[PDB]
Amino acid sequence: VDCSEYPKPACTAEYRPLCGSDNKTYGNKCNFCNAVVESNGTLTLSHFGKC
Amino acid sequence: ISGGDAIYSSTGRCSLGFNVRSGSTYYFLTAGHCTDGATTWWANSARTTVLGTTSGSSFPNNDYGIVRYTNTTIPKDGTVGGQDITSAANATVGMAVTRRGSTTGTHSGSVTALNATVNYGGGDVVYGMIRTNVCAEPGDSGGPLYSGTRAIGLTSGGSGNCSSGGTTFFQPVTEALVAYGVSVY
Repeated sequence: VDCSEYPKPACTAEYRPLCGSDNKTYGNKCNFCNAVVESNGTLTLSHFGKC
Repeated sequence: ISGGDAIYSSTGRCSLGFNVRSGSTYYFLTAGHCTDGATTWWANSARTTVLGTTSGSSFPNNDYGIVRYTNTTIPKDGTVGGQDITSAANATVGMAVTRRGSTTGTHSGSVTALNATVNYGGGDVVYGMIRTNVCAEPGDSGGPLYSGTRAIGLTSGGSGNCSSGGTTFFQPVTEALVAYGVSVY
């Protein structure tokens, strides 16, 4: 996963989860990448799937 | 299985929009971004109860897809959870609406605008969408937006979340009904 084209103003709402470095399961790549942007680059990907 | 219940494809989980039919053939509608690239659909994460196979998909530009049921025994209720749906209608600004989805359950709000353009990026732009102040989160895609016993739309996406509040856009269901020649029941 590459969050360069983010942020994005809207995300589709399918569930294909990713596990962030904050221990939270992000529901899809778009939701994960908007939160990486929101944290000003400090959140990273721990692994794929739920945390 | 009814509107708002979970559906799984080989790549992820969405929600069932509405059960619809043409003649004696039963189908279910959901979001096009869920049908794109999916062939078979199941009722559970274990993939042991088959529901059916994708018969049409339209995403981006619109956001709707239809799955033909191949499972003969599962009950195909014409409801949203237990609410009956008896007709389809066009959304209007100020309309009170409710969405049901497999991750967040049922949430209500109102339609705030019509004919909105939502750019999901990379060329995936959808047009003609219903804007609302109802929240939605991953997993809720394709679930129904209804108002009373009226079917109105299919969940597409948006921003925000149910804890803090959000904005979700929906594909008008009448467009899907007409593209496939099916009806709610």
